[PDB]
Amino acid sequence: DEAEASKFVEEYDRTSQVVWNEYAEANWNYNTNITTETSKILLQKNMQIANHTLKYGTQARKFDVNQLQNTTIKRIIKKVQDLERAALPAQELEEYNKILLDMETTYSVATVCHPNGSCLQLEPDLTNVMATSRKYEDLLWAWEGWRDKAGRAILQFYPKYVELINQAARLNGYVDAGDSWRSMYETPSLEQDLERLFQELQPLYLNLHAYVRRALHRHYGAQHINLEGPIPAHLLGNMWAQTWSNIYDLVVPFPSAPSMDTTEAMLKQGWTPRRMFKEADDFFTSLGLLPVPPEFWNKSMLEKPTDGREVVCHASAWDFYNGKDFRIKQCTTVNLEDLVVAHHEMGHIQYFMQYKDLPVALREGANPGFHEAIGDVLALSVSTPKHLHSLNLLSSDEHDINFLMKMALDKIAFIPFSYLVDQWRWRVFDGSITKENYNQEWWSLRLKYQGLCPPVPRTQGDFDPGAKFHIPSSVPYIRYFVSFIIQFQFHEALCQAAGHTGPLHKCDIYQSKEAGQRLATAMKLGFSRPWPEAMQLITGQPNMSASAMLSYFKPLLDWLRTENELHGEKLGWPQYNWTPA
Ligand SMILES: O=C(N[C@@H](Cc1ccccc1)P(=O)(O)C[C@H](Cc1cc(-c2ccccc2)no1)C(=O)N[C@@H](Cc1ccc(O)cc1)C(=O)O)OCc1ccccc1
Ligand SMILES: O=C(N[C@@H](Cc1ccccc1)P(=O)(O)C[C@H](Cc1cc(-c2ccccc2)no1)C(=O)N[C@@H](Cc1ccc(O)cc1)C(=O)O)OCc1ccccc1
Ligand SMILES: *[C@@H]1O[C@H](CO[C@@H]2O[C@@H](C)[C@@H](O)[C@@H](O)[C@@H]2O)[C@@H](O[C@@H]2O[C@H](CO)[C@@H](O[C@@H]3O[C@H](CO)[C@@H](O)[C@H](O)[C@@H]3O)[C@H](O)[C@H]2NC(C)=O)[C@H](O)[C@H]1NC(C)=O
Ligand SMILES: *[C@@H]1O[C@H](CO)[C@@H](O)[C@H](O)[C@H]1NC(C)=O
Ligand SMILES: [Cl-]
Ligand SMILES: [Cl-]
Ligand SMILES: [Zn+2]
Repeated sequence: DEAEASKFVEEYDRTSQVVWNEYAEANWNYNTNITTETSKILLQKNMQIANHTLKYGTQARKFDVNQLQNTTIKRIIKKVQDLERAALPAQELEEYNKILLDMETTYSVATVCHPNGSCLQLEPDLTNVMATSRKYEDLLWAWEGWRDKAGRAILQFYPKYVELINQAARLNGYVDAGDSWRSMYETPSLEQDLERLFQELQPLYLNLHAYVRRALHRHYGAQHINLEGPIPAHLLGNMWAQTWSNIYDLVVPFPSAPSMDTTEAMLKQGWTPRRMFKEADDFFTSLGLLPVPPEFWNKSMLEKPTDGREVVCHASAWDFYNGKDFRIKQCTTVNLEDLVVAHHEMGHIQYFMQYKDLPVALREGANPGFHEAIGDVLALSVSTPKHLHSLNLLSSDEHDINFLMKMALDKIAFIPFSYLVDQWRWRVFDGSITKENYNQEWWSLRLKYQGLCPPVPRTQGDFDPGAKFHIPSSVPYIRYFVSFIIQFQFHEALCQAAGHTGPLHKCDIYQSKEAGQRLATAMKLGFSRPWPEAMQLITGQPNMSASAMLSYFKPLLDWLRTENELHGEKLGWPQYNWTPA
C-alpha cells in the first residue's frame, strides 16, 4: 500500500528527528567530557535509540520495497529495514555498545610515558614527534610506544567486537559486517572498481616510493635503508605512514627553491583555532556556499579543553538533526596540517547544511566518499602556493615540481593505505583472518600495498591495527580511498566551471560562484538519488575515475621517472623480506 508507506515514512521522520537529536547530544556530551556520568547517560540513550530503531525497522520490514512506486519513499524504507546493531538481542546489544564504548575510550585516553614520569598524548605530542623528529631512535620510541599502549589495549575487545558486528549484519540480511559495509555503495562491481583504480595509481606510487626511499637512504644512512626493500614504517612523518608531507624537507626536489616554515608563520602572525575555522568559513562563502550558523561558534569544541576535561580529540563533524545545530569537535593545533583538517571538517558541515531540509533518512552523502571529498576539494585550492601567499604564509617549473611533490606526499601515498585498511577488515569480517592472524595479516598488507616494514619485530599480543583510530571506533575506511579518487574529479570539474585553463594543479577555485553552485546542487540531493547521478551533476560523467588525479600529477610522474631512472632505482621492493638489522 503506497499511502500507508508514505504515512509510515512521515511518522518515521517526525520521531527520528527527536530521537537522533537526543542521541547526538548525549554522544557529544560524552565525546567532549569523558566521565562516569556522561558514559551512563550515553549508554541509556543507546537503549532509547535501539528501541526506536527496532520499532520502526520492524514496521519497515512489512513493506515490499519492490512493490512501491515512489523512489524517494522506496529508498527511505529500504534504509530503515536495516536495524544495524538494534537487530541484536537485548544482552548482545548491551555487550556490543559497551565494547564500542570501551574500545573508543581506551584509544582516546592512551598515553606513552618515559622512565621519569613524562607522559605524551597522541594529539598533539606524539603527532608532533612523528612530524618533526629526524632522529631514528626518537621516531622509533613514539611509533613503538603508541602501539604498545594503544594497540595492545584494544586486542582484548576485538574478537567479541567482530562476533557481534557480524551477528548484527547477518540479522539484517548480510553475510558479514564487511558485506554490509560494501553494500552501502549500492554498486555490484565495487571491489573490482576499487582494484582497477588502485592499479592505475601504481606507476605514480611506485615512483614516489622509490624516490622517497632514496631520500631516506640519504638522511638516515645506507646501513638503515635497503634501496631494494620496504621502507621502515616510522620514517614517513606520520604515525601510520599514511600521508608523508611532513618529511617534505627531506625529499624536496629543488632545494634551491625554499619555502618558509608555515607553522612559524601561522603562530607569529596570530593564527588561532577560531581564526583557522573562520578562514575555512570565508573560503566556503567565497564560493557562494553557506556560512556556518552563529550557533556553530557558540557550541563547537575547536580546541582541546584546558578545563581538566578528558575528550576524544580525533576530528569529527556533528549533525544534531534539527536543521539548525551543527558542530565540529577538534583538538586543533595551529599549523598548516590542521588548517587542511579544519577545511575537511567544514566540508562535512557544509554538506549537513545543504541537505538539512531533506527527511532524516536521506541526510547523508550521495555515498560516504562524497561526504569526505567536499572539504578536501576546497583544501586542494587552499594549499596552492598562490592561495598560501595571499594568506602571507609563503612569500618556474622547479617551483611546480616542488609543489606537486608536497601534494603527492599526501595524496598519492594515502592511496595504498586507504585501500588496505578495509581489505584487512573485510577479511576479518568474513573469517579469512582470525585473532591468531590479526597482526601478521595486517603487516602482509602493509608490505604488499604500501611497501613498508615494521622497524622492530612484532611480538605476541601486538595489535597494531588497534593503534589506528578507525579500528576501535569502528569507522569504515574505504570512504577515504573513494574520497581521494573523486576529489580530483571534482577539482577538475569545478576548475573547468571556474574557467581555468592549463595545468590542473595551478587551479585555485577561490571566489568561483560557478564552482560553488556545481557542488551545492549535488550536496542538496543528500542520499535521495543513487550516487552516479550526483557524480554526473558535478563532473558530466557517472563513474569513479582515476583520470583527473593522474592528470593533476602528470608532470610529477614524468619528473619522477626520469629522476629514478638516473639513479637506477628498482621500482617496488624485490627484497620484500628485508627488515632493519
Ligand atoms: O557510517 C556509519 N553508518 C552509516 C551507514 C554505513 C555503514 C557502513 C559503511 C558505510 C555507511 P548510517 O547508519 O548513516 C550512519 C548514521 C549517521 C551518522 C552519524 C555520524 C557521525 C559522525 C561523526 C560524529 C558523530 C556522528 N556518521 O554517520 C548513524 O550512525 N546513525 C545512528 C544515529 C546517530 C546520530 C547521531 C550521532 O552522533 C550518532 C549516531 C543510528 O542509526 O543509530 O557507521 C560509522 C560510524 C561509526 C561511529 C560513529 C558514527 C558512524
Ligand atoms: O566527522 C566525520 N568523520 C571523521 C571520523 C569519525 C567518524 C565517525 C565517528 C567519529 C569520527 P573524519 O573522517 O572527518 C576525521 C579525519 C578527517 C581528516 C584528516 C585529515 C588529515 C590530513 C592530513 C594530515 C592529517 C590529517 N584531513 O581530514 C579522519 O579521520 N581522516 C582519516 C582519513 C583521511 C586522511 C587524510 C586526509 O587528507 C583525509 C582523510 C584519517 O585521519 O585517517 O564524519 C562526519 C559525517 C557525518 C555523517 C555522514 C558523513 C560524515
Ligand atoms: C515521491 O515523493 C516525494 C516525497 O514526497 C514527500 O514525502 C511524502 C512521504 C509525503 O509526505 C508527501 O506529501 C511529500 O511531498 C516527492 O518529492 C517532493 O516533491 C514535492 C513537489 O515537487 C517537493 O515540493 C517542493 O518544495 C519546494 C520547497 O518547499 C518548492 O520550491 C517546490 O515548488 C515544491 O513544492 C518536495 O520538496 C519533494 N520532497 C522530497 C523529499 O523530495 C516526489 O515528488 C514524489 N515523486 C513522484 C513521482 O510523485
Ligand atoms: C562533565 O561532566 C560532569 C559529570 O560527570 C559534570 O559535572 C560537568 O559539568 C561536566 N563538565 C563540563 C565542563 O561541562
Ligand atoms: Cl601499524
Ligand atoms: Cl565507507
Ligand atoms: Zn571526514
